[PDB]
Amino acid sequence: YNKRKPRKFGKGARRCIRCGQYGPIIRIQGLMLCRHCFREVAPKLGFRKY
Amino acid sequence: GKIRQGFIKRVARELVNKYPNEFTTDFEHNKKKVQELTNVTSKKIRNRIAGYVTKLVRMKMEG
Amino acid sequence: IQTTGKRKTAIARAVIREGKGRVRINGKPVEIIEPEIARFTILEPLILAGEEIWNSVDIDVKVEGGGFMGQAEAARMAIARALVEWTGDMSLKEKFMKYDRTMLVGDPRRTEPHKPNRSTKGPRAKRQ
Amino acid sequence: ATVYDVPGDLLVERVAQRLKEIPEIKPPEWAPFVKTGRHKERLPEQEDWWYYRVASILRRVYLDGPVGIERLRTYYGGRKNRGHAPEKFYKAGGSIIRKALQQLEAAGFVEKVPGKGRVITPKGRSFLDKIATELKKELEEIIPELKK
Amino acid sequence: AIERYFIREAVREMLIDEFLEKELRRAGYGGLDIKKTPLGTKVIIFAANPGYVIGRGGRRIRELTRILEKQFGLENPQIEVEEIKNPYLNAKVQAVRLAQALERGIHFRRAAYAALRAIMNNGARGVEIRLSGKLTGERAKSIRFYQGYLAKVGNPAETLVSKGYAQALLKLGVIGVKVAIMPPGARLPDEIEII
Amino acid sequence: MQKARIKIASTNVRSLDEVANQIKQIAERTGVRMSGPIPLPTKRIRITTRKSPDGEGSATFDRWELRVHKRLIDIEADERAMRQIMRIRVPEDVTIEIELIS
RNA sequence: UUAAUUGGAUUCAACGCCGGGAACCUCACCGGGGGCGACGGCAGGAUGAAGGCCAGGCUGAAGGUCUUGCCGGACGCGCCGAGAGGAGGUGCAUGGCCGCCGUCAGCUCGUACCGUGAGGCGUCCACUUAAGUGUGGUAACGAGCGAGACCCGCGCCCCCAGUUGCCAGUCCCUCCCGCUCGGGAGGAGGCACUCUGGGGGGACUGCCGGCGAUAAGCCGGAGGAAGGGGCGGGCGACGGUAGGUCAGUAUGCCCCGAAACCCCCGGGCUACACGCGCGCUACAAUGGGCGGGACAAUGGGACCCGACCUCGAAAGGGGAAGGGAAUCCCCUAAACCCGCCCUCAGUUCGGAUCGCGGGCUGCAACUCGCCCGCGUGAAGCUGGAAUCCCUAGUACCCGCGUGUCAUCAUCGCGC
Repeated sequence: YNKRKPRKFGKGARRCIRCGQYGPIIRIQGLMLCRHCFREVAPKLGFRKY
Repeated sequence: GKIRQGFIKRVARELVNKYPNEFTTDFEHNKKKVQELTNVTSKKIRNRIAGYVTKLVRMKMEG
Repeated sequence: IQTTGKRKTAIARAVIREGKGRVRINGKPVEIIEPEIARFTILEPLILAGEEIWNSVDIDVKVEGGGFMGQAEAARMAIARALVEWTGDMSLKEKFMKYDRTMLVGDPRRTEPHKPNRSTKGPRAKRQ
Repeated sequence: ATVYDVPGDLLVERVAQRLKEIPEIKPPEWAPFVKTGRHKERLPEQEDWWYYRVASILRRVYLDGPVGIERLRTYYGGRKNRGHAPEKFYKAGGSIIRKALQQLEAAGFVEKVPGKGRVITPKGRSFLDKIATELKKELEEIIPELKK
Repeated sequence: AIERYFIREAVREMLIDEFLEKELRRAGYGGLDIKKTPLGTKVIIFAANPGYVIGRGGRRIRELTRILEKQFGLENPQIEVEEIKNPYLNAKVQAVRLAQALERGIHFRRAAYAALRAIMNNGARGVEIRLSGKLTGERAKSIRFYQGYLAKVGNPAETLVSKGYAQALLKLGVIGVKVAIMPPGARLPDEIEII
Repeated sequence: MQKARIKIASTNVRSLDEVANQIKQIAERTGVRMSGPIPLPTKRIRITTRKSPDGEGSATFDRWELRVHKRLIDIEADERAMRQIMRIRVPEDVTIEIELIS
């Protein structure tokens, strides 16, 4: 009874890799990161500002 | 604001001091000579320094 | 002889050879292009070139990108460059220069990127 | 002279009136009771609207060569009003041009290249360039400059 | 999809970095590098004390060697540990060191000034240290100690100045530590040498 | 005749140039026709995200970018020539994919 | 108003904001149901399960609950210490981040000197600058951060590179017509041109004239593709705002322990006489409509794009090549015009609104989705006080791509 039901779709389906929040997750080519989480790791990923 | 930066004004004077004979009123000649006598990577800075040392050479002989 | 013309995004490739006078845009006759204002922009340079040069050479221009006004302007650009190269005369060069400086220089104008604060409406538009 | 040497609208009109003759082209029983596209709001005005479509379609085959149904649907599509919401572009319906193209295939002017669409037979090319030559000959007298 | 692959590898990489920094906090962890061969993934870890990373009889590293293969699905993680050639030139190492020092109850001014002086004595060109939070009272303050030449904006600041952020935990709360270092080997855009 | 096609993709420009130069220098040493490296379009991944972690204040946006470059090298069929390319030291950030077209 | 419409945000700097999409999930509200509470001590244990299990009743239902009796073959009821978890509170407890002062010209410092000292100078004055930008004087001499420099793209040339692109030219072949001159289509054929992208050059008050102490600098002119920070971006300092956020992570203090822990169903977060904020569509003649034509770019594409074929009027159903991307797909545009029809009227515009049928996503759209065909289809006929944005490919107008996305846009970012 304690198992969450399997949601392939909806906000519940996707959770941030880092912080686990169910809110804004960027999925452009497979990030799965919370929008807050993106800013602190983008430089590590190789992202540069221009 | 057209004002030449302080640092190019500074760097121009020691070229004229050290090798006054190696610079003329020709902009391209001075451009090559400051290109080789320095280690400037920025072409824009090279051109700025050339355009000011040209005026320095001009002022040397006008008085 | 080959010539090139760029306007905004439209790019027109022009080829000029000895011929009766047939001028084609994308392989289409000049006199039939529906937008009449664009027809006039395309017809502008060889008007001042003269009917002799018109009827001494054949021209094919193929244009891609941009819109119909941009395409017509690119063809107008390429026609003038082709004419001044074919004839190799500075008199008509100065004639076009006097009529329009962009005739042989061209417009390097480009669209600025849109910026935030209601970006959809333009670089500078903002909310109320 | 080819189709390229005449205006699109005049050649389309001429092809439509000529193709009115051929019995292969006949409106289906559902044609008068269906509008040409989802984007369109009011039904087609003229009862000739079928033939102009066919005359249009063949012309596209004269130019775009191997073309499928969806590409024509995108071409014949248009802008549609979404009420208070802003307008948006939509593709045209498929059945109308499908019936027109299948009648054309029955008429023998066009053929099918599987996996690539339908193209124009030599007979259709001769028909179209004949019409274009007549139209250009007329416009040469009206407009001398086309003799060039 | 090559695009889906490259940043997926980067995702794995800085996830490993985050987890390892969480684990190797006492080890003075410096940084990481990943190189693939058919033989496996080879991980190269720079730390201020590879002796601690090895731990005791390899008991530490072996455990880690499991997790990389387990949590992140890394095929044959071959771990190597090395020492940074100058920890005083790495902003992150000094930041973690200072945060740990503050966690030991040292007065912030003394520890910060000793660290800054040591970094300068290691050949640094510019050192800035900012401590923010509860330092000498309930009300939080921000205090900055800077020394030397240190560009702080423009591309040269981004391309040359090394930044390190850390947090120090204490009974009253958390102190945020930021450190910026200007390695001497770099040259400014306007630095022209005559000949 | 058989042709070997090498796709070299990397974010770092200089590493890509180094690997291409290495292949080129191998080419004429092996004396085999090697079509010059054609630089295909560079793909630009762009991501725009709000700066503000919360919702208060002005709305500001940050646009982060990756430029991934790609060059194509076509070489001819000589087993000695295509033997000398697994021995190349390849940097981590550069990915090479080699296929064989008839 | 509601059992509940979870909370934050208050002018500049809250109100298409956090919410960057609420049918479940999001979730923090409300109602109901169910399971626990690590690890120690007290007691028990195994004599057998703590957990599931038929047939039922309750239970929306769920061996959840109990009647019944099994397993299960292994240690876990209850009380205490203490938990785990907390989207529970406190952004005047904090870190980090972000907005605004402000891409504003500022902020400082070593020494000297002045005042008993708080402090003053440098950092001031005339001119100039976008600028603590620079020129001369100056009780100050020098330096740092900031500005600038720097980096990205666009603008023109050259070099290289070609299976991107080519009736460039090209020997040749096939087909269509031809007014027999010729033209077009496809192959064959080449790297020309474009594009493609690595390197370099091009613009520097560079020169002429003038103004300005002749300096700094300013103005006009020419050359030039390009002028004076070339154009557009990124880079926001010391500090302040106890500005917002501990409601994404971190984390102080307090509290919650069969709950403020965890799991399941439903409703709700949509409810409205109302005011306010930002947008959408119009308030028709440059109007409305049928036919036709030429026209782009950015990005995205494997539970995907899906060409192409077939059926259906459409919404869509089936099959389906090829594509993990310069090569296949989204892909084609809209605004534009021409030919013709209706012909200044709340009407043709205007469609809110409501009924029927059909299609689509999810297990589920009545609360609370979209799309399609038909029917109805109103208010709306130019808006007082007041205030908003913008200065060149910019504003307006036009559509498109994309983020969130199974479906949801009138939203944001970008073309």
